Amino acid sequence: SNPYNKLFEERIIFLGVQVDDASANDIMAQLLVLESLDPDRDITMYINSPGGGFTSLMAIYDTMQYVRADIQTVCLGQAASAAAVLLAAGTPGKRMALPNARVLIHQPSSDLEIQAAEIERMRTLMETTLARHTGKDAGVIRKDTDRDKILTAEEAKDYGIIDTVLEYRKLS
Amino acid sequence: SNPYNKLFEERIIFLGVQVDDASANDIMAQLLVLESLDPDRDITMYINSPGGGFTSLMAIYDTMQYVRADIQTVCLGQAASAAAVLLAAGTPGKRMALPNARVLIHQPSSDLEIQAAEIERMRTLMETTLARHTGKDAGVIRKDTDRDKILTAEEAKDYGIIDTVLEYRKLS
Amino acid sequence: SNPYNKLFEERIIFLGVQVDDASANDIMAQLLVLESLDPDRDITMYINSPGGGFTSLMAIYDTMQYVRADIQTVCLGQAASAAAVLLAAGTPGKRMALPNARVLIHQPSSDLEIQAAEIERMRTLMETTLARHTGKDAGVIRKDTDRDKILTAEEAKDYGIIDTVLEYRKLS
Amino acid sequence: SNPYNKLFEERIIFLGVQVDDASANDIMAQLLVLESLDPDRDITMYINSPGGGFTSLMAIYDTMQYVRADIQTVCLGQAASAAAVLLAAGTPGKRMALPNARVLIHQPSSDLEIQAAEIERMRTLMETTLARHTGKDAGVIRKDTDRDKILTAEEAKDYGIIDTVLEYRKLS
Amino acid sequence: SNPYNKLFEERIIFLGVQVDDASANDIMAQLLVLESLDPDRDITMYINSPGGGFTSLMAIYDTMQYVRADIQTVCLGQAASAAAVLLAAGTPGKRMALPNARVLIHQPSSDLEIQAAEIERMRTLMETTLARHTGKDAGVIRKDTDRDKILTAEEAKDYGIIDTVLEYRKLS
Amino acid sequence: LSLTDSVYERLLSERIIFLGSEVNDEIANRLCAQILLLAAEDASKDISLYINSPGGSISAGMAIYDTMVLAPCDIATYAMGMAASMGEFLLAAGTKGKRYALPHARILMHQPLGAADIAIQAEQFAVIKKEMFRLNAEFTGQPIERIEADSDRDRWFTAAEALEYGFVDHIITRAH
Amino acid sequence: LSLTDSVYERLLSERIIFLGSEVNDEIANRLCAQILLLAAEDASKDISLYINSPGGSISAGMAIYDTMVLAPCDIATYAMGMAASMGEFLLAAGTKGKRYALPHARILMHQPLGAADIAIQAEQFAVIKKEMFRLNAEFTGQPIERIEADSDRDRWFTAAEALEYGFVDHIITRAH
Amino acid sequence: LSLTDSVYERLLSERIIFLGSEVNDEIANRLCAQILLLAAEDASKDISLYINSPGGSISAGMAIYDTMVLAPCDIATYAMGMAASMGEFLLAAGTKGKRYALPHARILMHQPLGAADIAIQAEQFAVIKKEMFRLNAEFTGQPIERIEADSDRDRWFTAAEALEYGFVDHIITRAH
Amino acid sequence: LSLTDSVYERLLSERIIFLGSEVNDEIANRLCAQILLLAAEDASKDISLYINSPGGSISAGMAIYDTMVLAPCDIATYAMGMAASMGEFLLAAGTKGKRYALPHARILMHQPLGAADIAIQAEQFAVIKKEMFRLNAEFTGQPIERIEADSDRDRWFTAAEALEYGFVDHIITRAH
Amino acid sequence: LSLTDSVYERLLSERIIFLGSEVNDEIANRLCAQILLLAAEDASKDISLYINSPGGSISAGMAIYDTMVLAPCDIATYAMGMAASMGEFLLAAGTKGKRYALPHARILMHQPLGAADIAIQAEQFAVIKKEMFRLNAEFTGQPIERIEADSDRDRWFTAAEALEYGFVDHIITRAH
Amino acid sequence: LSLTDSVYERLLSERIIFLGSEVNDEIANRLCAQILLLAAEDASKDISLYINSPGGSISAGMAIYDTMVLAPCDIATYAMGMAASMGEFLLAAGTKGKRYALPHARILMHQPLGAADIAIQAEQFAVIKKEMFRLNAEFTGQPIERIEADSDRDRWFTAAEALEYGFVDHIITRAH
Repeated sequence: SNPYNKLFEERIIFLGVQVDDASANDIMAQLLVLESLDPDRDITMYINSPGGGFTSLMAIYDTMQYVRADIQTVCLGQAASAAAVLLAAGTPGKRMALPNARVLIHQPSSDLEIQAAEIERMRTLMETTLARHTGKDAGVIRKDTDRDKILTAEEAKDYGIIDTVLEYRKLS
Repeated sequence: SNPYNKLFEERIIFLGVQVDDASANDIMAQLLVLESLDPDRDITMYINSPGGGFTSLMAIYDTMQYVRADIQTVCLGQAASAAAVLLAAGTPGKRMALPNARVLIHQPSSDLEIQAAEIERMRTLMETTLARHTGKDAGVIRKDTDRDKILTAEEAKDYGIIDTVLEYRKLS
Repeated sequence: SNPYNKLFEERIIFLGVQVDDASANDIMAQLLVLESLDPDRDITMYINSPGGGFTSLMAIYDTMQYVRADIQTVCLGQAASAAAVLLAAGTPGKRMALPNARVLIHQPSSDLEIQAAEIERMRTLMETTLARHTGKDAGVIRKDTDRDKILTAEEAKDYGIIDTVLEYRKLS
Repeated sequence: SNPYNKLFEERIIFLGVQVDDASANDIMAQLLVLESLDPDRDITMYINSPGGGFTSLMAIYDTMQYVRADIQTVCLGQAASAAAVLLAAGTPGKRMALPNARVLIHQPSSDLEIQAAEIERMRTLMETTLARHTGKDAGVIRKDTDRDKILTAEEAKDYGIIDTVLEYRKLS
Repeated sequence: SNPYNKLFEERIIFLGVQVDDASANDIMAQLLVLESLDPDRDITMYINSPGGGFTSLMAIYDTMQYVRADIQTVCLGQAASAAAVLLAAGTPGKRMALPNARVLIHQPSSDLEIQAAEIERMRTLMETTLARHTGKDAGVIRKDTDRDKILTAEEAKDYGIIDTVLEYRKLS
Repeated sequence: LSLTDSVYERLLSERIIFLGSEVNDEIANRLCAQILLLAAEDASKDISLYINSPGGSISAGMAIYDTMVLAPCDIATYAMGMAASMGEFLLAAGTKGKRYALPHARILMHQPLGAADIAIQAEQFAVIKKEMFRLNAEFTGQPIERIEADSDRDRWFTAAEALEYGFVDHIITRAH
Repeated sequence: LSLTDSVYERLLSERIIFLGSEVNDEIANRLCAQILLLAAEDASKDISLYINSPGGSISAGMAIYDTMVLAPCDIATYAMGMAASMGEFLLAAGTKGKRYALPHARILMHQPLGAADIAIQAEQFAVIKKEMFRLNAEFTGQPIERIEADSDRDRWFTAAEALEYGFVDHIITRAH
Repeated sequence: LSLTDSVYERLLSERIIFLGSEVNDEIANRLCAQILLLAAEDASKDISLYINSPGGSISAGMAIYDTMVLAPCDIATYAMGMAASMGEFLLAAGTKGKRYALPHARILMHQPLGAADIAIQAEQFAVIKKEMFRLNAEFTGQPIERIEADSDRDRWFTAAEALEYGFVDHIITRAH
Repeated sequence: LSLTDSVYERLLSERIIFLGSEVNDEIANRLCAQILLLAAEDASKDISLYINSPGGSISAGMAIYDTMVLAPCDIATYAMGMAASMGEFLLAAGTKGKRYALPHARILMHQPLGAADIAIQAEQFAVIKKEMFRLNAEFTGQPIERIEADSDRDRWFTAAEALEYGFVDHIITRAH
Repeated sequence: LSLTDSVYERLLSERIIFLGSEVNDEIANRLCAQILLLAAEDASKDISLYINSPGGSISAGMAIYDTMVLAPCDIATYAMGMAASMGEFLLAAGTKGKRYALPHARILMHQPLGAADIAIQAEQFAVIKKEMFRLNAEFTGQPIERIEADSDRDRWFTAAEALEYGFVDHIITRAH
Repeated sequence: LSLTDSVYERLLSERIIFLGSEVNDEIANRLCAQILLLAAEDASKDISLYINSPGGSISAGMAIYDTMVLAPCDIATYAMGMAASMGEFLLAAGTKGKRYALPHARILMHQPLGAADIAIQAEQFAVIKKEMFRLNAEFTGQPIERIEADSDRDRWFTAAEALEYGFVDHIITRAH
C-alpha cells in the first residue's frame, strides 16, 4: 500500500499542500477516526503547506482542540500564514520544527464593504488565536503581521509558536 | 480504506461541500442503509457546506424526518443558508455546533414570472421549516433573512437552531 | 462498499437523475436481475429525477409491467414530466410519496413535420399511459398538461398518481 | 505488483524526476515509514531528476539528516543543481555514482526586491549546505556556481560530492 | 493479469516505444528487481522503440552493464538510433534479432553554443559506446552516422551489433 | 467598412432604417441613434422602418418606441419578414395610415419571454407588460380583453388577418 | 473593405446583385436591402439577379420574393450555378421573358428541409409550403399536381429540361 | 469603420453623445474624450447626452461628471432607456432646466456594487460614496436622509415619479 | 483593404484576373463576379486569366466556364503555376490562339476527387463528368478515348508536352 | 478606424493627448510618438496631457518623462481620473503653473510593484527607484524623507490635499 | 488604420522612424522598408531613429545595419528607452556626431541569446558574433578586449557612463 496508509496506521496525519475547502474535509475526517479508535495515544501531524484558505482553517483549529488525543505538530518545510496557526495550536511542549523551517506570518486571503469587513474579522480572529497560544498581545502580532515576516526555526522558539527544535539523529 | 468508510461504519454521515442534485442522491442513500441496519441507534451528521441548492434540500429534509433513527447534527465550519435548515432539522437536544461555527442565513438560489413565483414559494417554505423547529414566527425569520445574517455559535444557541455548544476536551 | 450496493442487496432500485438513453440500460438491467433471483418479493424504487427523455421512458415502463415482482414506487424530491409516469406505473396501493414531493407534469422533449408527428405521438401515448393508471380521461390530462402543472403530495393523492402519503416516523 | 513496490520492500527510495512541492510529500513520507520499521538498516536512494524546486529541497535535506537510518545515495543519470545536494547529503563513504553520471551545479530557480532577496538567501543556503559536506569554502562553490558547471563521475570524486565510482560487474 | 506481468515473471523486460525521461525510470527499476531476486539467471530484453532521448539512454546503458545478470537483447521491429545502443550493449553471443529488423543509426536529438556543445558531446559519447562493442573505430561509425543508415538483419550481423539472426521455428 | 455595412449607410441617406435581428441592448441603441440622426437631418420627411424580427426583449423595444415617438417625422413601418412578440409593437407604433405589410407577412401577437433581486425584476416586468397591453389596444383599436386572450395562445396571423385585426392599414401587392 | 467586398459594390452601381450562399436570416436581409436601394436609385431599369444557392430556408426566401415583387423594376433572374430548393423559386419569380439560365445549370425542384411550440412551428410551415406550391404552379404554368409529385423525388433538372418544364425562357449560350 | 461606428461619428458633428453600455474604465475615457472634443470645437452650444445604462462603476462615472462640469457648454441629459445606479447621477448632473426624460424611463436610485489592499480599497470607496450622496442631494434638492433610505431598497421609479422626486424637470411626450 | 487586396484591385482595372487557390464554392463566385464586371465595363477587349490551381471541384468550375463563355470578350488564359484537375479545363476554355503557358508549367490531366442522397449525388456527378470529357476533347482536338485513358493514370505534363497535346498554343519564353 | 480611434485623432489635431490605461511597453511608445509628433508640428504651443492611470511600470514611464522633457513645448498635465503610482510622476512632470487637477481626483503616491538574471534586475530597479524619489522631491518641493515615508503606507490623496502637498497648482472647478 | 498606425505614418513623412519592440524577422523587414522609402524620397536629409528595444536577434539586426549603411542619408540614432543587446549596435551604427541619448537611458552591452543542423547553426552564429565585436570596437573606439570582457558580465550603463564609454556623443537634456 501507499506510505500514507502506513503512516495513518501509526496515527500520523500528513497535512497536504494548499489546504482548501476540499482538502479540509479529509483532514477533519482523520481526526475523528483516530479519536474513536484510541483516545489516550497522541496524534502527530507533519505540517507542510504553502498557505491556504481561512474559512476551512477555523474548522480544523477547533477540531484539533475538540479531540481528546493530544496533538504533536512537527513543522516540515514552511507554513505560509495558514499552517502556522495549526502549528501553534498543538499541545504545549510537543510543538516541534526542523532546523530549516520557515514559519511565515503574513496577510491571509455590495461585495466590497462586506468583503473588507469579513477580512478584518478573520484577521482579528487569527490574531486572537495566535496570541492565545503564544502568550503575547494582539497588538504585537498585528504589528508583525502587516509585513511579510519570515521566522526561522531559531526565531520561532522564543516567539511562542514552537517549543523545541529537533536535532539531527545521525550516527555518523 | 479511506476514513470516510471508517466513519460510516460508526453511522457517521459526513455531508460534503456544495450539496446539489448530484450530491444529494449519495446522502439520501446513506440515510436508508443505516436505518435498515440498526433502527434504534442514532445517526450523527457533521455539517460542512458553503451553501447549495434547494430543489434537493427538501428531498433530504423530509428524509431526515422519515427515518426512525434520531439525527444528531454537529456543525463544522459554516452553513450558508442551506445546511442551516438541516442543522435545525435534527433531534431537539442533540443539535450541537463548534464554538467557531458560522450559521449563515441569507437568500437561497415565460421564465421570469414563474421563476420569481417558484423562488417566493421555496423561500416561504424554507421560512416555515425554520420557524417550525426554532419555535419562532415566519415574519421574524423573513425580517432576518433579507439581510446577510451571520450567526455565531453563541448567537445561534438562543436563536433556536442549536441547543448546546461543544466545549474543548483538551487534557492539557 | 458503496451504499448503492447495500441498497440493491435489499432489492432497491435507486433511479438516478436525468434518465436518458445511457442511464436506462442500467435500470433495465437491474429489473431483470432481481426478477430472476427472487420472483415473489416486491421491488421498491426511489424516484428522484428532474426530467428526462421519452424514447427510453417507454422501454422502462413496459419493463416494470413485465416483471413478476410488484413495484413499489416512492417519490423522493420531484418528477419533471418523466418520472411521474414511472411513479404512477407502480402497483396500486404501493405508490407512496414524501409530503414534500413535487410531481411535475409538463410537455416532454424533412425534420420538421416528422418531428412534430413523433412529438404528438409520444405525447398522446404518455397521456394514454397516465389515464390508464389514474382512471381519468385523456382529455382532462391533456388539458392539465399544456400548462406547467405543479402537483404537491396532497394534490397528487386525489389525482390518481399516488395512493398514500408517507408520514414522519420520528420518535421525538 | 509494480517494481517500485518490490524496491520499497528492500528499503529503496527511487526519487522521481522534476521534484516539486507535490513530489516531495511522497519522498518525505517514505523516509518516515522505513525509519519506524527497521531503524538500523540503511536506506539507499537512487538519484535521477533533471532539476527541481528549492522550497521543497530543504524539507527533504533535513529529513534525510533527521532519520536514524543511514542514507546511501547512488546517482543514476544526472542531477541538475537540485539532486546534487541530496547526493552530497548522504552518509560519508556511501555516496556512489555510475561512471556516466552528470552532476550539474547551476543557478536554482513588491515582488521584485523580495524575490531577489529570497533567491540570494536560498542560493547562499545551498552553497553553505554544499560546503558543509564537501569540506570546501562557500567562495569556491559560489565561483563554480555562476557558470553552468558540468561535473563527470571522475570529476566529482575529488570534488567532495561522491566518494567512490561504481564499476561494471559484468561476468563476461 | 496482463501479459506484461506474465513476461516479467519469466524475467522479461519489454522495452516500450519512445523511451524518454519518464519511461526510463520504469525500465531501470525492473533491472534492479530481477538482479536482487535471482542473480545468475540471464535477463532477456525485447527491443521495440522508434527512437528516444539520450539523457536517459546513458542511464540505462550503464545500468545494463552494472547488474550481474547477463542481458540477452532481441530486436523486435526497428531501433531508431537509440535502441540500437541498447541492442549492442547486450552480452556478446546473446544479441539476437528477427530477420525483418531495421537497426537504424542516425543523428540523435546562451542556448545555441552550449546546446551544440552538448549535442557534439553526446554524439561522440554514443559513437565511442558503439565502437566499444562493435570493435570498430569511431571514425567509421561517424562516417556512417551522418547519413540515415538503415541496416537490415543480415547487414547488422557482420557490422558488429548483433551476433546471430533468429530463424523461423514453424513445424509446418 | 464591409458589404452589408455600406448598403445600410447608403440607404440611411435615403431615410430608410432596417431591423433584421432580435432587438436587444445592442440593436436598440443603433436604432435610436439612426432615428435621431434622421430626425436631426430633416424634420419634414418620412422614415421607412422595415421590420423583420423573430423576437427580442421589451425593455429594449420600449426605448425604440419612445425614440420613434420623440422624432417629429412620420415613421412608416413595414412588415417585411415576420414579427414575433417585438416587431408587432413597432409595426403598430407608426402613424395611422402609414403602417403597411407585405402579402406574406406573419405577425405573432405574443408577450416577450422575459439571484436575490428577482422580486424587483418581476415587479418591473409586471409594470411594463400591462403598459404594452394598453398601447396595443390603443393602436389596433381592439378591446383590451382581446389581446390578453390572443397573447397566451401564440395565435399567428397573416397579411389579410392583420389587416382586419387592426395591426396594419394596407397590403402592398404591387407598388413603388 | 476587401477584395470580394469591393467587386460587389462596384457591380451594385451597375444594378447587378448576387446570391452565392444559402439564403438564411442574414443573406435575405442584405438581398432585400440591395433590391430596395436599386429600386430607390432608379425605377426605370432592370436588376440582374444571378442565382447560385445550394439550399436555404423558405421563411427567409419569402421575404426576398416579396421584396422582388415590391420593387417596380424588372428583375432578370439567371441560373449561374445550381438552384437547390430555394434558387428555383427566385429564378421563376422574375418577370416572364427575362428568366435566363446558363447551359450547365442544375435546377433542383425540392421543398426546404425545415421545445414546446413545435405545433405552431408545424402549422406555420404547413401554411407557407402550400403557398409556395401555388406560386410555383402559377409561374411555371404546369398543373399543381405535377410539382407535388416532382418535389419529393428530388428530381434534378438540366438547362434543357428546365426550359421545357417552365422554369426559364431562354438558354444563353453566346450573348452579351 | 462600421455601421454603428459611422452613425455615432455623424451624430458627433451635431453635438450628440451616447451612453448605451455599462460605464467602466473603457467607456468613460471615450465619453470624456468626446465631451472635450465637443467643448473644444465650440464653447457656445449645448451637448445632448442620451443616457441608457444598466449599471456601471462609480470611480469611472466620477471622471465623466468632472469632465461634464469642466466643459463650458450646457449639457442636456436625457433618460432614453433605464438608469441603474450610474445613469441617474449623470442625468441629474446636467444644468437645471435641461434634464429631460422619456415617458417610459426607469430611474433606479441605487449605489454601485463595488488581496491585501482591501482596507484602502474600502476606505477609498467609503470616501466617494458619501460624496455621491451629497451631490445627489444637491442636484435633486431632496433632504440627504431621503436618498440614504431610498438607495438600499432598490426603489425603482417611473418618468412621472422621477419628475416630482427631483431627478428630471420635463417629460418630453411630443417634441422635436 | 490590405496589401494583397489592393494589388488585385489595381490589376482589375487593367483587365487582369487571378486564380491562385483551389476553386470552390467561394472563389468561383468571386471569379464570375470579376468576369461579369470586366465584361460590363468594356465589351471590346481581352481578359487575361492567370491560372495556378492545385485542385478544386467541378461543380464550381463549370460555373466559371459558363461565365467565361457568356462574356463577349476574348479570354486569354495562361498557365502560371500548375494546373491540377481544374486549371486545365479553364486553360483550354479560352479562345483558340490566346491559350499561352509559361515554360515551367505542369498541367495535370485528372478528374476531380468528388447520408441518404448519395445516389442522386453520384448520378449528378456522372452526368457532368462525361460532359467535361466532351469539352476536353472538343478543345484539345484529341480523340475522346485519349483523355479517358490519360485521366486515370495521373499523367503529368510539361510546357512542351502540353503544346503538342492540344492544351496550349504558344510557349511564352520572352515576351511582354 | 473606429469610434474611439477617430475621436483621439481629431483631438490630436488640437494638441490633446490621453492616457487612460496602465502605462506599459505598448502605451508608452504611442505616448512618446504622439508627443514627438505634436512637438514637430509646432514648437510654440502647449500640449494638454489628461492623466487617468490605475497603475503601470516605471521603466516605461521614465521614457515618457524623458520624451516630455525633450519636447520644447509646455506640457499641461491634468488629473482627470485617478493616479496610482505612475500618473502622479507624469502629473508633476509638467511645467510649474500648468499642473491642474479635477476636484474629484485621487493621487496615489506609491512605488510600482516591479530566472538567473534577477540580481541585475534588482540592481537596475534599485537605481531608477531612487532616481524617481529625487525627481518627486524636486517637483513637489517637499523634503526627500517625506515621500519615502508616504510611499510605503499607500497614503491616498484628494484634490485639496494634493494642492497643499505640492503635486498640483490649481483646482479647476469651473473653467474652459 | 488605427491610432498607433496613423501617428507612425504621420511621423514617417517627417523622416522619423521608431523601434519599440524586440527586433525579429518581422520588425527588421518593416525597418528596412521604411529606411529605403525615406532614402528614395530624399537623399539630402537626416533620418531620426529612436531606439527602445529590450532585446532581439543578431541575424535580423545585421540586415537593419546594412540597410542603414546603404542609405545615403545621415542616420541620427537616439536612446529613448533602454537598449538590451540589440539597441546599442544600432545606436552606435549612426554617423559620428549624431548619436544622442536621453538622460535616463540604459544601454546594456550584451550578446544575443541565440534538430540535426545545429553544427552549421553554431558555425554561422560564431562568424557573425565576432563580426559584431569588431564593429562595436570600430564604432566606440575602445580596444577589442574591452567589449569581450564587458559583454559576459551583463554590465549595465547609464547616460553618463555611455557618453565616456564611446556609445553616444551627446546627452540631450533640454533641446528641440
